[PDB]
Amino acid sequence: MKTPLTEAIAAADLRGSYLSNTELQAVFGRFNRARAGLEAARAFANNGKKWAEAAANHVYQKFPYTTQMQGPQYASTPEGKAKCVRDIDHYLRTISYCCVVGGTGPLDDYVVAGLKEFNSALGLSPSWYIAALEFVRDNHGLTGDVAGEANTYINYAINALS
Amino acid sequence: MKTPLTEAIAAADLRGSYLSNTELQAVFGRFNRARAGLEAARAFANNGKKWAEAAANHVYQKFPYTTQMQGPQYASTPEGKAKCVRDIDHYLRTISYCCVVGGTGPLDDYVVAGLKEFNSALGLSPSWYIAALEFVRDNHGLTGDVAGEANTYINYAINALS
Amino acid sequence: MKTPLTEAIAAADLRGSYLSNTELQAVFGRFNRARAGLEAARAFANNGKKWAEAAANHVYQKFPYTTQMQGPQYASTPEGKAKCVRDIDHYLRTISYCCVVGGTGPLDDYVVAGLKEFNSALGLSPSWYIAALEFVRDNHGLTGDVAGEANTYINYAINALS
Amino acid sequence: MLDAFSRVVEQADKKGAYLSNDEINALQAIVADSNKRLDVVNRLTSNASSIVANAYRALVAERPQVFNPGGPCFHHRNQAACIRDLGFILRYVTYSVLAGDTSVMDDRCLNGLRETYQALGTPGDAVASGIKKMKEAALKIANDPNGITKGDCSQLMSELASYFDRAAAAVA
Amino acid sequence: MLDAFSRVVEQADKKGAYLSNDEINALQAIVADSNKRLDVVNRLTSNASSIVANAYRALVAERPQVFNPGGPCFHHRNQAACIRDLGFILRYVTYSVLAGDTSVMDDRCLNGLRETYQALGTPGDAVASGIKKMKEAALKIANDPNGITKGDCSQLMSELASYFDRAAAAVA
Amino acid sequence: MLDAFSRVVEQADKKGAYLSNDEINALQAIVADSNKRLDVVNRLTSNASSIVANAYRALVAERPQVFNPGGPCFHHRNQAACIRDLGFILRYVTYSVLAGDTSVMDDRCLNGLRETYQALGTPGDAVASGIKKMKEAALKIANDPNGITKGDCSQLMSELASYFDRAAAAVA
Ligand SMILES: *[C@H](C)C1/C(=C/c2[nH]c(/C=C3N=C(/C=C4\NC(=O)C(CC)=C4C)C(C)=C\3CCC(=O)O)c(CCC(=O)O)c2C)NC(=O)C1C
Ligand SMILES: *[C@H](C)C1/C(=C/c2[nH]c(/C=C3N=C(/C=C4\NC(=O)C(CC)=C4C)C(C)=C\3CCC(=O)O)c(CCC(=O)O)c2C)NC(=O)C1C
Ligand SMILES: *[C@H](C)C1/C(=C/c2[nH]c(/C=C3N=C(/C=C4\NC(=O)C(CC)=C4C)C(C)=C\3CCC(=O)O)c(CCC(=O)O)c2C)NC(=O)C1C
Ligand SMILES: *[C@H](C)[C@H]1/C(=C/c2[nH]c(/C=C3N=C(/C=C4/NC(=O)C(CC)=C4C)C(C)=C\3CCC(=O)O)c(CCC(=O)O)c2C)NC(=O)[C@@H]1C
Ligand SMILES: *[C@H](C)[C@H]1/C(=C/c2[nH]c(/C=C3N=C(/C=C4/NC(=O)C(CC)=C4C)C(C)=C\3CCC(=O)O)c(CCC(=O)O)c2C)NC(=O)[C@@H]1C
Ligand SMILES: *[C@H](C)[C@H]1/C(=C/c2[nH]c(/C=C3N=C(/C=C4/NC(=O)C(CC)=C4C)C(C)=C\3CCC(=O)O)c(CCC(=O)O)c2C)NC(=O)[C@@H]1C
Ligand SMILES: *[C@H](C)[C@H]1/C(=C/c2[nH]c(/C=C3N=C(/C=C4\NC(=O)C(CC)=C4C)C(C)=C\3CCC(=O)O)c(CCC(=O)O)c2C)NC(=O)[C@@H]1C
Ligand SMILES: *[C@H](C)[C@H]1/C(=C/c2[nH]c(/C=C3N=C(/C=C4\NC(=O)C(CC)=C4C)C(C)=C\3CCC(=O)O)c(CCC(=O)O)c2C)NC(=O)[C@@H]1C
Ligand SMILES: *[C@H](C)[C@H]1/C(=C/c2[nH]c(/C=C3N=C(/C=C4\NC(=O)C(CC)=C4C)C(C)=C\3CCC(=O)O)c(CCC(=O)O)c2C)NC(=O)[C@@H]1C
Repeated sequence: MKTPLTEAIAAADLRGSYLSNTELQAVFGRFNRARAGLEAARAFANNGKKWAEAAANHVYQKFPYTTQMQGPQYASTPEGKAKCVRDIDHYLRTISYCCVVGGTGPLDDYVVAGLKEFNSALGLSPSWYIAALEFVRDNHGLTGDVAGEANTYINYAINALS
Repeated sequence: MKTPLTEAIAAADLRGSYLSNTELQAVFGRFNRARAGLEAARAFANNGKKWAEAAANHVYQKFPYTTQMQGPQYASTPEGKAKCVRDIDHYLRTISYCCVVGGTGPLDDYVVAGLKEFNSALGLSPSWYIAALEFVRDNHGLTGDVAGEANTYINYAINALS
Repeated sequence: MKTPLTEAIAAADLRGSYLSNTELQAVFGRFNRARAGLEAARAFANNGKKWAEAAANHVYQKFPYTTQMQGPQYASTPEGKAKCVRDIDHYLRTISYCCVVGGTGPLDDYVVAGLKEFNSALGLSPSWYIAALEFVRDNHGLTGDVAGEANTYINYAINALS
Repeated sequence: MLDAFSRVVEQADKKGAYLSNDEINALQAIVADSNKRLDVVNRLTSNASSIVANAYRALVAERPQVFNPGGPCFHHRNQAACIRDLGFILRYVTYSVLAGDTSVMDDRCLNGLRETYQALGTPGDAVASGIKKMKEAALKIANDPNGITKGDCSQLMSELASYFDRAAAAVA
Repeated sequence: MLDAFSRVVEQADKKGAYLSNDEINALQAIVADSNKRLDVVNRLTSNASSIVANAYRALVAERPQVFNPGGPCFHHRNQAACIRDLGFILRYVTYSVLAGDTSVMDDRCLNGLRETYQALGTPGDAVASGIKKMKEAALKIANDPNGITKGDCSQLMSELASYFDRAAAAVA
Repeated sequence: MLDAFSRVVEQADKKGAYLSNDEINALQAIVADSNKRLDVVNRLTSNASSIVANAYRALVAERPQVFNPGGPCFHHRNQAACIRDLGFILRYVTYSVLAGDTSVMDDRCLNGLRETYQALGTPGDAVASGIKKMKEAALKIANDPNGITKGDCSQLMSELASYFDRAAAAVA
């Protein structure tokens, strides 16, 4: 996909040459954050499946109509809510991947490309997701650098959905 | 080939969408003439092989040199005249096809594309054909709408040969 | 490759037509020099392997460092000098080919394309070759027309190496 | 590209014969039920999105694994790609109805679709079951008695059925 | 693209040898009959159209079905296409005579001509019989004693014959 | 294109699981020896030309016939082409070291290299012996104790060895 390492290799390749210092110093900077990022991924790996339900609920408070209105694509039924918690998870799981890779790559190919084309066709609304994501943003309660890297990718996701 | 229906499908396809009203109303107009056109095709189907000889003769009056001058590509011989009546036929038969299809399609692909490149290489002259075609134009004696549609395609042919 | 005949065929082909007079007169001029050129090729065929050593030596006088400096790509060793005489030969042999063909073709594809890319990578210097070539230029002692054609291609080679 | 009229002309020119009487009558028939034909074409167009969306939903409920992690259709990029494709089938089936000939669909769309899907790790039989489901909804919309002049557009339906099946057959 | 001189050089460079004496004599020979060679080249050019037109006429009279309804060559689009192609053969045969090498014809023209014609429903053997007929007229024009200095351009003829045959052989 | 981190993520997403603890530890390890990794990458870059030039020289001395008249590598056009190619191998091996994944090399470079070389009359096994020799010099430069902080970049070497071998294996 698209990691900062990969981005650097593509640049060099298009010129058919080895890495320039600027791109070298650029990559050397990657490894200086890898620890922080990985530490974020470890946090999601554990208390992340839970952050899912937490959001699944909060979103029902902002949008009550989702849990009531006879849903062909709504969480009205108990089986529909089961999917809403799975969807929240996927976003989180994908975001964690970004902390590991150290870039937008995962989000870019797994959930960003072709996002709206799909949603606005199956009747799902971006607002439900955007909201439930902000929840985990504040609530996760991550330290600072591990939180610095974790939050960075959450906002990027919130951006694309807007 | 190229029928008005087909033309409409190509338009829509190039946009990767369904038919626009303008193209819909356009097609709906096709079927409102189909009866007339088909009625022309029926007339040619019958007294058309005869319209062939009729023209084969008239053309000999306008161009006597075609039936005399030692012909390598002239109707001088009786075997050469046999081809002149076949050639007239093909034009007619192709024109009838246009009334069925409701467009220039048949003429465009069966006799128009690569017309002059060939003729002006084998020594055949457009003037012989243009003349013998005008003959059947007036002589066929078609009613009015059946004649309206029939004549429309004959002139188009006369045009391309000029 | 690229002979004057060939050049003329390529021109005509790009237009999809037969040869124009200008190109015809152009080719007819080729055969009026073929004898001279071939006579040059015959001279090289014989006393050419000798013109090789002759130059191999002269070049050592202009560049003594080539026959001394511990050579990874120098004629310092007796085995390295053996290659210098082979390299001189190849140039000559290729040049003779040009007199036969009547154009730059041979030089263009056998030794010109990718010349410097290689040399300035393996540490060989154009100056050694340019010099040893000028030697055979003057020394060969060819008549005049046979010499006219022979010299023409030697200079072209000297040009590309500069 | 060839339409119903163009096809018959095509066959007549191969034998170098003027369109026989019976063939003019065959087409006269087509011109007769033309208004019904276009009705069908128009209804599918209007309900396009509705048709495709449900066919997808029915399919996911059928083979749910295909769209979850690991599946050949996971990730939005893919999800939307699959929908897009079903939309393609319907669109060309429609062109086929309007033309009365199946050529457009064959060349422009079904041409090398089996190989593409195959050498791309797509289930194929799952696409066929998607065209099948899309086809049910299509028939029910096009045949709805409400809003149209009461009549018999039976043949038109049998001819619609054929196109979809021809599609599903070419990828499975 | 390779010409007569370029070819011999090509073979000499593979063995890394200066052109032997005998090879210089082989070419000296070619230079000798050069004026005759160009005469041949020029005559075919001038009578180009004449040659191609008749070869067509002779062929239609031979296999008339090929050009009537149903045939692989019906319709002006096709008719003119066939003529165009025969014109192509002659043109490249000419280049081959001027060059004294058959390379140009092989790559630029005969390269994949057999497959093209095959996967396009063209008779192939009929094209060979067309190149054959074109070849007769070509020989008769190029060898016409009238208008040229009297001499023996026998070898030149045998070498012309070879090119045409090489063509017809590659498509049949 | 995929890198070491991207690859592990790739496999985790196929099973739809968050990166397990052990996998975070696997990568933590990679981040640990990163400075050593880049050292290796940088040294190969600097000695690029030197490496390629000698590997060529060693090879010509090995199979001298390959580069003399008749050989698949005669003429400057070719000679320089071969060097260029060896330069390509090293360059992509380097990208592979920096990435810690071998993907880049596989797609962008080794993809259809065996067929290209084959249907082009290139020896293939001779290219493998050229990658082999290039590999020796590469290891000796990258491992030179002089000028770098004394440590153990053993694993890094075993991982460099693997890339070159993977290359030579794909063309022989
Ligand atoms: C939760 C905010 C609410 C819930 C949403 C909802 N979603 C679906 C169905 C789908 N969800 C997805 C999600 C993904 N699949 C992917 O591969 C990715 C990228 C990794 C995502 C985000 C998809 C593809 C579907 C369609 C197929 C499926 O059903 O799984 C439903 C079911 C309703 C329907 O079939 O249309 C629901 C209900 N509903 C709410 O009201 C929420 C607040
Ligand atoms: C009639 C006006 C006169 C006659 C003309 C004439 N034509 C030919 C030979 C050919 N006629 C055709 C016609 C077609 N073939 C097609 O496929 C189509 C499109 C559907 C057409 C119009 C062709 C292709 C030929 C060439 C091959 C053939 O001989 O059939 C001849 C024969 C002379 C010759 O071989 O050149 C003649 C005489 N001659 C007149 O003087 C007319 C007034
Ligand atoms: C002579 C001026 C001196 C000598 C030069 C020298 N050259 C090499 C090695 C090579 N020579 C060639 C030459 C060609 N091969 C070709 O195919 C062509 C085009 C037809 C040419 C001109 C090549 C390719 C090489 C490299 C491979 C090989 O070794 O044969 C050497 C050997 C040193 C080395 O390996 O780098 C030398 C010494 N040296 C002098 O100092 C001269 C004055
Ligand atoms: C068969 C699918 C259903 C059915 C159809 C049916 N259609 C007609 C007649 C018409 N259809 C028309 C179509 C168009 N196309 C347009 O662009 C357009 C707006 C400008 C229309 C209305 C059309 C113009 C007619 C004629 C007027 C009309 O009655 O609408 C008929 C009647 C018989 C006929 O073929 O003329 C039927 C029966 N009937 C069914 O039972 C099926 C559900
Ligand atoms: C063999 C095909 C026939 C034949 C040819 C023949 N040709 C010559 C000599 C010449 N041919 C010339 C050709 C060109 N090329 C031009 O562009 C051009 C106009 C500028 C000409 C005239 C040419 C210049 C000559 C020399 C002068 C001349 O006599 O025309 C000859 C004579 C012997 C020779 O090879 O020189 C012959 C015999 N002779 C035949 O019997 C064949 C029919
Ligand atoms: C293994 C191949 C050899 C070896 C390497 C080794 N490297 C270090 C530590 C560093 N490597 C650095 C690399 C870069 N990258 C740059 O862009 C750059 C200039 C800005 C440098 C210097 C780097 C910055 C360090 C840290 C500081 C330093 O000591 O150079 C070490 C020490 C242990 C460690 O991994 O940190 C080693 C041992 N040691 C060997 O024995 C091999 C020959
Ligand atoms: C949905 C029912 C199923 C499904 C479909 C799917 N399609 C693709 C990607 C492609 N689809 C096509 C087909 C066409 N492209 C066209 O332009 C046309 C009209 C002529 C057709 C018929 C092509 C060419 C591709 C590849 C290029 C592209 O993506 O546009 C995918 C993606 C497969 C992948 O992982 O790359 C999928 C998944 N997938 C399913 O699971 C359903 C069964
Ligand atoms: C005439 C003797 C016979 C005949 C020929 C014929 N040719 C085509 C169409 C093509 N011919 C070629 C060949 C070439 N194109 C080139 O540019 C060159 C020079 C390198 C050659 C040799 C090609 C490529 C085509 C296809 C593309 C095109 O039309 O230009 C046809 C048409 C076949 C059809 O129905 O599409 C025909 C008929 N046909 C005969 O019956 C004669 C035996
Ligand atoms: C040198 C060790 C050996 C050798 C190599 C050689 N290569 C060519 C020509 C080509 N090499 C490639 C390969 C690539 N092109 C690329 O862009 C990339 C990166 C993805 C690769 C790996 C290709 C495609 C060609 C053909 C096109 C071109 O020349 O650029 C040649 C020339 C063969 C010929 O005679 O045409 C040679 C000789 N030759 C040897 O003898 C060594 C064993």
